[PDB]
Order: sequence, then structure tokens, then C-alpha cells
Amino acid sequence: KPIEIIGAPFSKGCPRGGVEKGPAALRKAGLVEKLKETEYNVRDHGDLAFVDVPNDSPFQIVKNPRSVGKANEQLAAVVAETQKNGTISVVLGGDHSMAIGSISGHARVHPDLAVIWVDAHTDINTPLTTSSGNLAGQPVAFLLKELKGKFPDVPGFSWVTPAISAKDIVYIGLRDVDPGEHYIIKTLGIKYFSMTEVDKLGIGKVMEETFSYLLGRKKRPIHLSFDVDGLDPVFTPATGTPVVGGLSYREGLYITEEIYKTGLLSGLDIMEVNPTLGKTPEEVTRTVNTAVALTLSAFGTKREGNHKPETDYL
Ligand SMILES: [Mn+2]
Ligand SMILES: [Mn+2]
Repeated sequence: KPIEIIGAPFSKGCPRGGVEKGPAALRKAGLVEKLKETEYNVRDHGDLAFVDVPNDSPFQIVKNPRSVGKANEQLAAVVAETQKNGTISVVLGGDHSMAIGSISGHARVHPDLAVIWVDAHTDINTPLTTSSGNLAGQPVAFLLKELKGKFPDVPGFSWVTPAISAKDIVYIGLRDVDPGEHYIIKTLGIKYFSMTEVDKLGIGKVMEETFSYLLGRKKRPIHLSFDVDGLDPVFTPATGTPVVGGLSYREGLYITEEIYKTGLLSGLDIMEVNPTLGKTPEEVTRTVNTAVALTLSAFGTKREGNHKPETDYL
């Protein structure tokens, strides 16, 4: 099964800049080369070039609506294209607003996909509930069928068509949810494992329940959207919205190892690595290293070890 790396150096999803440098930082560590050592064939699509929309005025409180909408429409096309050729798409973030295009394009080919969203945040604010207007905090609102018509049509997103229902997504790692967002996830009956549930059950039981919920009735493609801020800031400090009390490095790898074992990974997003936000060079190395480790883990690298078949090592 082939892999296609797609860079999304974009940061208009938030006011802070820097996350657009994420793809470069990840590639610098040798991510592409390391992936080629797994049992997957790897193709690098390179980084997408995003055309900035001039005079991109704010739609009400929403910032950079047209630019974000355009970047995501382009990403959606690329991902849909790769999915059509039966390859696994891997999007290297910039900001999480890019999940709109990544998941939308993925859903065009696999409408029955299930989403596992690892994040400290729900990123489900709507243009009407957001207090900042940052689209990086509203991705899920543009993807859910249940929220269609719950907010005004935003300039640059008419191409969007709600990909999944609130019942096809599972959140893991939540600990910084706005009131409006909490109201939404409760009202919509969305399945989630906040840090409270992770502490209660243990990451082992969390994954067990996550798969039983999403795959119990039918096996289907999995789209893993991973926000590095889902892990505690002591592991992934170089990110824009760090929140204390997060998933450990170990828990993060456990998630990816279990997802690899399902053999259902169809799409993956590695988002929010902002190289300009490390307080030191090492904080960046630390963040990039775990983002890289998570990616390789999603593709077969196991902590117990690995070895190539049909090879008598002795
Ligand atoms: Mn996020
Ligand atoms: Mn986040």
C-alpha cells in the first residue's frame, strides 16, 4: 500500500505565524527518508503552493475566510486525487484548519470513513460561536452534517459539502474546550475521551472503546488527524496553543501503534508543529522528533522492534 506525503505550509488558520514552517522542519529531520525504510512505498508530492487572496476581508468575526477556503479547496482536490489512486495520504501541517480540505477530499473517495481526532481541543467552534474568528479552531464545524445551516455561508467555502456526521468522529485528549464547543459536542452526542476519560480508563481501554465504537458494526477507512498539542507541552512544546496535562509521549505512540494494527489507516494529518515557537533549539528538535516518531509508528514502527521477513538474521 503506497503513501503520498503532501505538504501544507499554511498558517492563515490563526493570527500567529510560523506553523507554515512545519513541513520544512519535519522534512529536515528526514521524515520522508525514514518512511521509505518502512514496508510502505513512499511518494512525495512536495509542498502545495497557496495563492493568497487579496483584500481578504473578515467575514463578520471570521479571519482570512477566502484564503483558508481556497487553500483547503486545493488540498481537498490533491487528497481526493491521491485517494483515487489507492494511496494513503499524509498531510504535513501548518495549522489545523487544513483538516477541512484533508478530510473533505478523503471523504470524496471514502464516504464511510471514520475520524479519530487527537487534540487538546475540539476545534468545533462555528463562525457564530468563535470568540477569535480563527478558522484553525473551526475545522470540525465545516465537516459535520449536523451543523450544516447552523451558521452563515462563509466566503471561500461554498465548495464544501459536510463529509461526516457527528457519529463518525472520536476525540482523544481534550482538555481546553470552549463553552460553545462543549455545548455542541454534548448536544450532538459526539464520542470523546477527554483527559478525564484517559485518566480513568487508561490509554489501552480508550483505544479498545474507540475502535468498538467506530468499527464495531462495519470495518472502514480511518482518517487520523493528529494535532501535536494533543500531547503534553513537555513533549511537543513548539506549537501555538499548548495546554498542560496532555497525553504522554508513550500514550501518543500507543494510539498510532494501535491504529497501525487495524490495517485501516487511510488518511493522516500531522498538524500544528510551529518551529518558531520553541523557547530553544532543543524544544523544536523535541517536537519534530515526536511528530516524526508518531508518523513512523502509524506506519509500522513498533517499540518492541521490527525486522524484515524472509531474512534469517541468525
Ligand atoms: Mn487542532
Ligand atoms: Mn489543538
